[PDB]
Amino acid sequence: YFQSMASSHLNKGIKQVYMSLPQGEKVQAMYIWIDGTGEGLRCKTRTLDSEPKCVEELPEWNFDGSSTLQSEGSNSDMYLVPAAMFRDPFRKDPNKLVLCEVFKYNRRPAETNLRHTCKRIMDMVSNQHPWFGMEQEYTLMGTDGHPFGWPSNGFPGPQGPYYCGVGADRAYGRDIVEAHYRACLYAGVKIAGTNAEVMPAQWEFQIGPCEGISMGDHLWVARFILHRVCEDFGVIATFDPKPIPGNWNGAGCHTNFSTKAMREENGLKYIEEAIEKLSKRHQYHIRAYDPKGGLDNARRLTTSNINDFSAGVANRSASIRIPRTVGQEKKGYFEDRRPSANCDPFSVTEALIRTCLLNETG
Amino acid sequence: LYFQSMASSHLNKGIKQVYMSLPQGEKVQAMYIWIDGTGEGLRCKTRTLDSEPKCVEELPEWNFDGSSTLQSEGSNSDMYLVPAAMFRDPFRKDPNKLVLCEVFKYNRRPAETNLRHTCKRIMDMVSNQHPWFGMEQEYTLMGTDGHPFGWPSNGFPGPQGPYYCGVGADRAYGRDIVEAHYRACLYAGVKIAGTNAEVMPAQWEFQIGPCEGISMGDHLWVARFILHRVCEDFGVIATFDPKPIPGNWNGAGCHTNFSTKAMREENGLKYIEEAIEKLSKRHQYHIRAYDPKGGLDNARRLTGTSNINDFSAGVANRSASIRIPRTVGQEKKGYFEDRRPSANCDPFSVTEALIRTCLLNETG
Amino acid sequence: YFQSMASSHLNKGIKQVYMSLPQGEKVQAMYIWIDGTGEGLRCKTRTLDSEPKCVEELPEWNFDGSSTLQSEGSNSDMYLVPAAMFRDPFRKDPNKLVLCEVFKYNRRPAETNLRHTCKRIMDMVSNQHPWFGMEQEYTLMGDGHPFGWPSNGFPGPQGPYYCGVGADRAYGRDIVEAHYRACLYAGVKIAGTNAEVMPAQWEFQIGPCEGISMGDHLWVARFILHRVCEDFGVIATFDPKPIPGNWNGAGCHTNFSTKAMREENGLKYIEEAIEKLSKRHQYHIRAYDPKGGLDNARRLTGTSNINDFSAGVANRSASIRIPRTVGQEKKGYFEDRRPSANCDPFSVTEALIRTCLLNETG
Amino acid sequence: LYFQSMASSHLNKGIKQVYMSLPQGEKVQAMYIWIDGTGEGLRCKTRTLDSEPKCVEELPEWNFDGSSTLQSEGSNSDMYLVPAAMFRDPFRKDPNKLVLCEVFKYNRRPAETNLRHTCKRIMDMVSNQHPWFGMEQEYTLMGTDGHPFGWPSNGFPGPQGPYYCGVGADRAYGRDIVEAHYRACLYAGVKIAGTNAEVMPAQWEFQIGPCEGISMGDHLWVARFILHRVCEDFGVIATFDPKPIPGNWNGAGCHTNFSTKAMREENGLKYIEEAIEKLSKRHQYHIRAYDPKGGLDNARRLTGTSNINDFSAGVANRSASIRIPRTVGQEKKGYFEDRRPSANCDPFSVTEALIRTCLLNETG
Amino acid sequence: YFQSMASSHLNKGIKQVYMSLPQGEKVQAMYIWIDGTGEGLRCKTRTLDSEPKCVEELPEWNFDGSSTLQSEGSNSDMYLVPAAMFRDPFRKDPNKLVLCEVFKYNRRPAETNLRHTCKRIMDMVSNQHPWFGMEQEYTLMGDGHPFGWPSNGFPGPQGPYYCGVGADRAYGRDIVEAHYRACLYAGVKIAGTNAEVMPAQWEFQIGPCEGISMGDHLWVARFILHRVCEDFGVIATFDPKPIPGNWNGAGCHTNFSTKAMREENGLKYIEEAIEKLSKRHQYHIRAYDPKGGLDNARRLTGTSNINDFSAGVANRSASIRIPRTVGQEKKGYFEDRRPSANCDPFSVTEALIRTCLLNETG
Ligand SMILES: Nc1ncnc2c1ncn2[C@@H]1O[C@H](COP(=O)(O)OP(=O)(O)O)[C@@H](O)[C@H]1O
Ligand SMILES: Nc1ncnc2c1ncn2[C@@H]1O[C@H](COP(=O)(O)OP(=O)(O)O)[C@@H](O)[C@H]1O
Ligand SMILES: Nc1ncnc2c1ncn2[C@@H]1O[C@H](COP(=O)(O)OP(=O)(O)O)[C@@H](O)[C@H]1O
Ligand SMILES: Nc1ncnc2c1ncn2[C@@H]1O[C@H](COP(=O)(O)OP(=O)(O)O)[C@@H](O)[C@H]1O
Ligand SMILES: Nc1ncnc2c1ncn2[C@@H]1O[C@H](COP(=O)(O)OP(=O)(O)O)[C@@H](O)[C@H]1O
Ligand SMILES: [Cl-]
Ligand SMILES: [Cl-]
Ligand SMILES: [Cl-]
Ligand SMILES: [Cl-]
Ligand SMILES: [Cl-]
Ligand SMILES: [Mn+2]
Ligand SMILES: [Mn+2]
Ligand SMILES: [Mn+2]
Ligand SMILES: [Mn+2]
Ligand SMILES: [Mn+2]
Ligand SMILES: [Mn+2]
Ligand SMILES: [Mn+2]
Ligand SMILES: [Mn+2]
Ligand SMILES: [Mn+2]
Ligand SMILES: [Mn+2]
Ligand SMILES: [Mn+2]
Ligand SMILES: [Mn+2]
Ligand SMILES: [Mn+2]
Ligand SMILES: [Mn+2]
Ligand SMILES: [Mn+2]
Ligand SMILES: [Mn+2]
Ligand SMILES: [Mn+2]
Ligand SMILES: [Mn+2]
Ligand SMILES: [Mn+2]
Ligand SMILES: [Mn+2]
Repeated sequence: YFQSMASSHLNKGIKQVYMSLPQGEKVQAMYIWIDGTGEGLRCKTRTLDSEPKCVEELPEWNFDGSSTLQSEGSNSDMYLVPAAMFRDPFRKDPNKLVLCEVFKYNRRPAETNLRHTCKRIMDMVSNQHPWFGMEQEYTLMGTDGHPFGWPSNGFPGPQGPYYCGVGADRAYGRDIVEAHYRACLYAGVKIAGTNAEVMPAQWEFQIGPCEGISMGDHLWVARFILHRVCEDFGVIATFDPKPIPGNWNGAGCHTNFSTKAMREENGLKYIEEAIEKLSKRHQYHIRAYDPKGGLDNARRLTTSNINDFSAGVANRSASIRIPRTVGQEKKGYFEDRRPSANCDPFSVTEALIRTCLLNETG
Repeated sequence: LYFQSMASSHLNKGIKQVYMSLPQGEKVQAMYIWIDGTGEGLRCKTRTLDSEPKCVEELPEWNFDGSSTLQSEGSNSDMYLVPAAMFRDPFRKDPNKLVLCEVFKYNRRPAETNLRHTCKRIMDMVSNQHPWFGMEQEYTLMGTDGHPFGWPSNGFPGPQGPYYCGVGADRAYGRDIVEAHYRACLYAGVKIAGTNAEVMPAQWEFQIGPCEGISMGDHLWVARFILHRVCEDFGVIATFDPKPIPGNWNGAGCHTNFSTKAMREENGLKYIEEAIEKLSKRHQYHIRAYDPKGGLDNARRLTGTSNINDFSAGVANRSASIRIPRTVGQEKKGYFEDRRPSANCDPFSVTEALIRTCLLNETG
Repeated sequence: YFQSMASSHLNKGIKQVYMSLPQGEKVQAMYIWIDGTGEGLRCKTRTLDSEPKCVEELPEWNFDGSSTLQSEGSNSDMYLVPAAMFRDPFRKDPNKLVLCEVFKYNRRPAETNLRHTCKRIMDMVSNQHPWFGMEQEYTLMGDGHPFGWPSNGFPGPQGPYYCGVGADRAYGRDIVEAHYRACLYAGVKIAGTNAEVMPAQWEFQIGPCEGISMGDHLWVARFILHRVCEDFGVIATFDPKPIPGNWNGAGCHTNFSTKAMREENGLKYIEEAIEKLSKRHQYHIRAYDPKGGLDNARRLTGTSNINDFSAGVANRSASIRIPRTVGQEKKGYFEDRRPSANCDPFSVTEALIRTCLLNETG
Repeated sequence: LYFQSMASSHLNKGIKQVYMSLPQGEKVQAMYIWIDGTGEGLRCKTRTLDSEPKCVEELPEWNFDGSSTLQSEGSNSDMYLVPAAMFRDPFRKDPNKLVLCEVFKYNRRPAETNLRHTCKRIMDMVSNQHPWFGMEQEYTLMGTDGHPFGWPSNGFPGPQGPYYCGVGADRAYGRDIVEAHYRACLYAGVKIAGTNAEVMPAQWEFQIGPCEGISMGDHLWVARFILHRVCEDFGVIATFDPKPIPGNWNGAGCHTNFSTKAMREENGLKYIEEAIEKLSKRHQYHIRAYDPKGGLDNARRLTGTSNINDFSAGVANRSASIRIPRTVGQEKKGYFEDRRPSANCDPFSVTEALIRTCLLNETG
Repeated sequence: YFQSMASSHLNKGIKQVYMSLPQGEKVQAMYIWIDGTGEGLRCKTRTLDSEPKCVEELPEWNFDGSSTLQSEGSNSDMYLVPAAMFRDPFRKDPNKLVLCEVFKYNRRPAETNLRHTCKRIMDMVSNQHPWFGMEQEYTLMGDGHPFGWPSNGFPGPQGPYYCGVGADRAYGRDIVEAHYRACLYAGVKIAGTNAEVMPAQWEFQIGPCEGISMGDHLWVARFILHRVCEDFGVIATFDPKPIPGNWNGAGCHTNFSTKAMREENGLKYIEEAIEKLSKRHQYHIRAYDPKGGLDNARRLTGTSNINDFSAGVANRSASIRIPRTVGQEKKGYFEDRRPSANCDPFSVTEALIRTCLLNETG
């Protein structure tokens, strides 16, 4: 598969003229789901008679699973169940985005529905109020399948000046980042921040703190919003953990994590206990942390090493880093730096709970 | 060697504007800004706040990865950001903020390129004398091929003469950047005093001032950030190099105007002339404070518009190290102009040197 | 010197977003003056604490005369004294444009400050209320070939372009429309516009303006035109003969009346003024361009020929024309058709007063 | 105003070469060349002959339309062409010929721009003194937009210095024209003595000489024709304007070297110095003979590389009106150099003036 | 100074038609000399009545030294004395190329005439028959970025380009092939070629050349390279470090033997010569580029470091290398790896003789 240039050269002002027409009483709801790859998002739209006040008043829907690698033509309809509702930043109020769970012909969860089991697990431990903060790293890619703004058939200068950089020779693609940030605020996604990363054309947004199942919900809708923003601009966002081989930064999805007890005074005690637990389960977490069970991360994890578990205060080379502020106040949260940028947050967050809170072993 | 990238400037800017039009809701963006391991480069990142801060004191401390800015090691990387000065964000609009910070190491001591820490102390020592500064930031707009903006491909425009304070498609190159920057600075609350085209084509200038004490450095550094961010939108680069094009093409400085309460009062020329006398004994100390390479950058500029090895002063003399403007000479009160600072100086280093020499009576 | 392409290829939509930010309580004042060439306009901007209500509230300023061929680097400061204030059409209310007179280090007028003596002369005859109306002709230039002309060649022969309409007749009307509106917003007394005979050649009229204000309004109208052309990436030339041969030249025809010429039977005093003009032709030719005649020498071939004085009613071939309506009604004004398009209006208007009203000879 | 046309240079030149390869048979082409009503422009046309002429005397008279060259009226238009000098045609190859002609009016008197007629008579008057001339034709290669060939679009290259006798993609602009012209002139039988790059980028030079008497003008004019025809194939223009680019860019001349039998014999410097003395009394007459506008063209060049109003001479002095080359000074025999002639002079006018002043002892 | 595009877009087929015309009996001689920079080559052409059979039949000539920074306009003539003649590869038989020595108005050598003293030194040791072999490294440049490199960026890291083959490794071989053939036709003693480590970087070797002929052949080989590059519209740079950082620098390594070093057990005299070299390192660094060391200072970081002298067998990190074969066979030559690519060979070869054979000190 290749990028297609034609759409980005369409006249965008014409579109804005149409989008300015007042739409009347009817409401658009764009249903969003995960396909048979476990990585690709799909969407379509229905008109509703009036504005829903919450996710619960959205009707069930369905799609053709024989066109998403999930079912067979002769018995095709698959189920969509509203999970999380947001305001649509592409169409504006009263219009909605709806992230859904997918079920089979028999009402059984689809194989790539990882939210179903994750929600049960989060319910088991809600008394401990688990909070997550995920740092989505990504690379903008241009037309030729080469990173956005890089020289054709070539490389820019060595890494160094791009991290948190400003100027036409440092920051590539800030228009995407700015529009995504604002789109997430309007939607009601819990976007905590942004920065430029170390590889040129590589960028980052943070989603959090989100309690339990809302983590995966917010991150998946944030990813959807990014791809749709990028589409408008004609560029591609990749969550590949090592888009360019060699001495060019990979992309992760660092997962920050705390429990009520970790956040309370001297909760550093419970942080260290959780890290201890994680230290005995490194390979299980590696298999949960990218969609190919570790094969994607093997291209990135030279930052920490893929075979080795480590932990330390302010150590950006360790598997797990305790932020310096957390080490100082003796409470807060810790950072798992192992998740690949293309991980599924429902898989990552469930594994943390199972290892750290439900004391599963193996 | 780093080149610019053309791609970002060819993105559809009307698309960005439609997204920037969405009402953002109750949350507020704060972009923290700081100086990196080179002492010249600016860095930034953004967090979301619960509500609008009413003053810099309400903003939280933060941190960053110093191993990615040439400031710390990867295994012990977190470095501190402590808010110093807050402005309105002209790129995102109210309720959003820009936050210039100081940088501190893992052990809470100031980073090597944190020159505001000692400068603020010095300004506190002399606050009763109310030191005011005005700085004239000269710069050159550069294109995409490392060649000045608007210049012929692989060549030169006509000789210097018509471009200074010039008007027209064949005189003024890049006024769009200038106009946008002036308005971005007024919206932000940066104390922008004025603008002009300079003598080299594609070279411009803005003045920041009069700023009391430590606010000079603050306002200057935020003004430079704004300029980099404006040029970024347009796909051009601003260089503060003191001699971007060798030969008979104008260099770039950061002329620093200065007065105390006593120099501003009637007959304060007496105190202006005393301060200039102290400066004449410390030429070389000021040259080492007046660019990031200790004089090496200015050596390409200060040829004879003063020579780098000779100290001079005179009324209305744009060839001297120090100029007394004619109006100050006539009125027998005001300020004087140090024309020595390189365009790429750090205002914290320049302001502090002037105070140490002229007011704290240091020698050597 | 050549035009630079690049600024016209900057994204003008970006600038407009920045200019839409509310500026607050500070005010920009752009000071404008004439340089050592006597034809070049220079400008720069200062921030003010509040909005001035008339010109006399604005402060004196100064500039580097060593960068404008007016003084030496070692003693470089030159004075700017505000003379006339307008509203700024480029930055809007409350921002101002301010035409200044230039003075030397010793407070004496600069060589190219012709306003100083002109104002004194206008004051000596205030009771006769001289009004002036000036017709500024100019050509829009691209590469410096006229704007819209074939690359390395020529459009069809003159005939259809005068007051013309259509893609094949009117070259550059965008400029003309923007300029007209900018002048109305500024408070410049713009009286009308038209397309002239040479393709890419256009005209605006400033007037009727009393005494010293003619020079002020016309100089500010010229600055407005250069700045408007700048935005569009084109150049305006007031050269009297930009293209040699059988292509129209460019004048600044100067219409002139006193209170007496305007009252009933004022034609008597018009004819009396033209009679005084007939004896002083070479004096006026030397006043009527910055090279003392050598510029007009390229235009005044036949149009009147440079060394020959003539007057007639409705005669567009004469040095002086009395318009048909003025002849019919026996009152009004007459037209001096001799001034080059690059004349200084201070110089032209002073010469008319000295000859026609102060009865000077030699 | 006339511009060049780009279309002809984009035609497929390999196609032309295939046709030019056909053996042409027994018939011969003769291209007649003459000077038009401006005194500067060359014109040509071609006839077919029955066989190859062995000398210019075997070529027939011809004629043309003088109403189309600014020389005669449409109702009585035929004008005469009388062969003066024959060369081999380097554009069509042997057996084909180039024929420089004199122009004569309907009444068989010489055209107003026929300056060879009187010049030939003068040369006959002094043939016993064997006047030899060598002329240094300077010229500038111009592009397609009236701007010098290779120069940046709407701009200037780096300052003069490296381009004189220069080598490299960033020094030598247009050497293809030069190399082709040199070979075209040798094939033709034009007495080409040498070439060099000049001080302005895109400016070159060739020498024609030593030519006795009237052959100087002949060989020079045919060399210029060859140069125009070569540049035409390549799509560039050669200008003989004495100052194509105003300011600190080199002008173009046609330095005229000159000797008689007596100046060439041992101790002939004595006769060189006598001739230079006669020239010093007639500076203004020679300036009026030395460009087609009587001095007006050279006024843009001769600024001070001699001033137009002052006569000077010196050994090895490239700032003087007349230079005695060092080798001539040393050897006490040879020639001297008149550096005054404009690149656009007519060699018939220059050579004749030198003879009239130096040998026929005319005054005024 | 910038390259000019236009000449490379001229129709080169047109030129070849003209160069195919039989020239007749006259002969072109192109005289070549070194200018006031000590690095720039200058040339011009005279017609001769017949073909010279050796250099001594060619006449003296002269040039304008005021246009080459060697003399003043009012006394401008400088002498050219033919030194070495070659066949002209650009114009063919019977046409010649002629390297000259330059002299002042008073017959004394020009400041940048280093051949004069070098020849005298070579004559003092003719019986020892010094041979030299020089390895000229250079980079092909476009806009001045290296030729074939990405616009505003960088090719992949060094490794595959050395002695490389393929569109993705060898940049500019057309030049190298044409140059090699032109040198063989000329009679220049070209010994070989290769692609070097930096992409667009190449090398030719001239030698073994006895005494003064080394400087002559290498200077003529450099002129041939500049003229060949000119045809192709590219530029050759002998700068020692054209691209900063981790991109190969450029030397002119100088191999050196006397008759004694070449006979059996000559290694003894090699080692003896290197010993004399070890005491005079700074002398040679000052001889070994035109800025007396300041150019080599950009290259001699580590390659040897500028202030440190070292020698070893097969050591490409040393100042002096004794090749492996020379060590094995106990006879031959040694390599001085210190000379910058922009050295004057007259200067280098003279220094070797003075130090190693005339036993000079200080
Ligand atoms: N108590 C907490 N529990 C879980 N996550 C948290 C907590 N406090 C903050 N976070 C989240 O941690 C994340 C930190 O991301 P970031 O600022 O990129 O840190 P760094 O770059 O230092 O790793 C943010 O998403 C934030 O919302
Ligand atoms: N009393 C003062 N002390 C310090 N600075 C001052 C004082 N008065 C004015 N200034 C500042 O001096 C600067 C003058 O800059 P500019 O107008 O570029 O002057 P010039 O170009 O004539 O050197 C402005 O920033 C202004 O705010
Ligand atoms: N009484 C008057 N005194 C001076 N100028 C006048 C008077 N009445 C009109 N004018 C001016 O004369 C000018 C006429 O210009 P225009 O319409 O171009 O005339 P035309 O093209 O017929 O010569 C206008 O500027 C107008 O304001
Ligand atoms: N005895 C002579 N009489 C006339 N001309 C001569 C004589 N000897 C040489 N010449 C000519 O003088 C010209 C010298 O031109 P050139 O080499 O450009 O000299 P420079 O550039 O030093 O002025 C050549 O045309 C040459 O043929
Ligand atoms: N006896 C010798 N004396 C001087 N130079 C020699 C001798 N033998 C060979 N050479 C020269 O030494 C040079 C070796 O260059 P090259 O093949 O590039 O070597 P390397 O790449 O191994 O250093 C060639 O110019 C060759 O002619
Ligand atoms: Cl849809
Ligand atoms: Cl950010
Ligand atoms: Cl301004
Ligand atoms: Cl023909
Ligand atoms: Cl040549
Ligand atoms: Mn982060
Ligand atoms: Mn990150
Ligand atoms: Mn990182
Ligand atoms: Mn992190
Ligand atoms: Mn200033
Ligand atoms: Mn300035
Ligand atoms: Mn200045
Ligand atoms: Mn200043
Ligand atoms: Mn009119
Ligand atoms: Mn008109
Ligand atoms: Mn008209
Ligand atoms: Mn009129
Ligand atoms: Mn010459
Ligand atoms: Mn010459
Ligand atoms: Mn010359
Ligand atoms: Mn000459
Ligand atoms: Mn080698
Ligand atoms: Mn090598
Ligand atoms: Mn090597
Ligand atoms: Mn080697």
